[PDB]
Amino acid sequence: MAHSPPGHHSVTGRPSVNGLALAEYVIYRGEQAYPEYLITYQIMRPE
Amino acid sequence: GTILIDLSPDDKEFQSVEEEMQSTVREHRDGGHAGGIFNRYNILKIQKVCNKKLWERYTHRRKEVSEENHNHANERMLFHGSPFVNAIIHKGFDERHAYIGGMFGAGIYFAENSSKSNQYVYGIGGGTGCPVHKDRSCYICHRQLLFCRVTLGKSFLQFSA
Ligand SMILES: Cc1ccc(-c2cc(=O)c3ccccc3o2)cc1
Ligand SMILES: [Zn+2]
Repeated sequence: MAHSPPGHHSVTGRPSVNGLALAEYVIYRGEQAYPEYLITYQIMRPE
Repeated sequence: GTILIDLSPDDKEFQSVEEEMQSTVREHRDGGHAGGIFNRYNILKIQKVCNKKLWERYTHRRKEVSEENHNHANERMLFHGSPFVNAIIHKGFDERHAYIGGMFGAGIYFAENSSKSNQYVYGIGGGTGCPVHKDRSCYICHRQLLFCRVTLGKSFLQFSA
């Protein structure tokens, strides 16, 4: 795994092209996330 | 040490997680190639993931971050899709769940859009789709996402396409 930039704890990937995209994020330590919900689903065929 | 508790569809917490799930579906620039073609999900089950050791590991780091950043952990709820969902829920996130080829370096990646994490459920690029039908857009087979608590602290802002 890489390291955060000096003086930082994560990276934010700000979308700079797709106006509808929400942000994405990267952490470099497993300890900075907790997997709180498990969602079981099907994608649904549009009608 | 992980147990899974089913939420009832009647429960407000089921309803609010379903709503984050359904309302953050977007179209993807791959036309549905990685993750399938859909506008919404048939939610079959939502379970809360309970593991004390993993939780405490999380909150310890959270406090270190907070103290390096004027008492601000900068915590978010974000989606994660992974072929390793079963290992993650039982053993926690670690370097084996990192996206080595990710655009911001080898780290662990999360998304505000549930449909973005849906792209990784069967592997990077959606792999070969579902085990049973080899279909990245299977409407029959059951899929799983994680909705996760994430500490960002002082986040390096990267503007990007
Ligand atoms: C091996 C591997 C690689 C990547 C992911 C993954 C999972 C995600 O949910 C994700 C969200 C936004 C951007 C990238 C993402 O990548 C999961 C597992
Ligand atoms: Zn299938």
